[PDB]
Amino acid sequence: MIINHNLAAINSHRVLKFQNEEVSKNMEKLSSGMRINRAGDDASGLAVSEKMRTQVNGLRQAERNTEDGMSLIQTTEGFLQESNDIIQRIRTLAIQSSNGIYTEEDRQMIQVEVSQLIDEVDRIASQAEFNKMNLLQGDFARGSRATSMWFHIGPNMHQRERVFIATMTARSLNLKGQSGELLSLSTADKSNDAIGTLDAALTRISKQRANLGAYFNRLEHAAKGLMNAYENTQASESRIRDADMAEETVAFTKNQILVQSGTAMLAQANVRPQGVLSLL
Repeated sequence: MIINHNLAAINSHRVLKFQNEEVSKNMEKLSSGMRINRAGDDASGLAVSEKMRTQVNGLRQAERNTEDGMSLIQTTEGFLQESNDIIQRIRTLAIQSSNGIYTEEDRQMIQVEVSQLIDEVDRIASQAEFNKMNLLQGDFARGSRATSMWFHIGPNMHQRERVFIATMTARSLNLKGQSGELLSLSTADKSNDAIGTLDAALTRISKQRANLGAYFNRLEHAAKGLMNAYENTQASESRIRDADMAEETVAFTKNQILVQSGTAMLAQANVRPQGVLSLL
């Protein structure tokens, strides 16, 4: 028997060392909870998982963007409500002032209230704000040269939609003249004409409210779609990258038992060449 080199020991040690490496890989997977932990486990799986992680984060942020856009739309519509109420009041005043039982003084007392209400309309237009951005002055109107409003409702580069808000500044509603003169109710003839102007102003306000409602409804549908997409994408990504802990435990137990058996065999092989010493 050759005692200068123990070949059974060499074989047992090689097998044991590579079994220990398999044990280490299993432990890494079980500790992290992820099937792919270093480059080499699954290269394309890792690439697709990182792309899906990008998509998941983007979908979540885009849903948050959609909610913020809905908040802006709701604020704008709420501000338009007061203008509508004021214009309805002014129309009732115009109906009343057209009657012939009033004198010029009574019509001027009506014009006092009309002037105050027109001023309040203008104040709403110049002061309505969302995150320090003016809304009703025409900054985001269709032909506006000032700025544009876009809501980025997707997780990718060009997935955005434009929102238009028209001018509601008591000049677009024809309640103020070119030179700044107010709509007047001081005569019965002028009160009669003011009824049609107020009707037109109400029509414009209603159209603006309809546009903002359409935007809000679209944004609601988009938010639901984004939530569903995020759930499905996360399911796909986890199906790719997450470790099944039960299967991993099965593998880990098998490899540990193999390690123990190999250690016992290496211990047995180390003591084997001692039997030659009986011949000496």
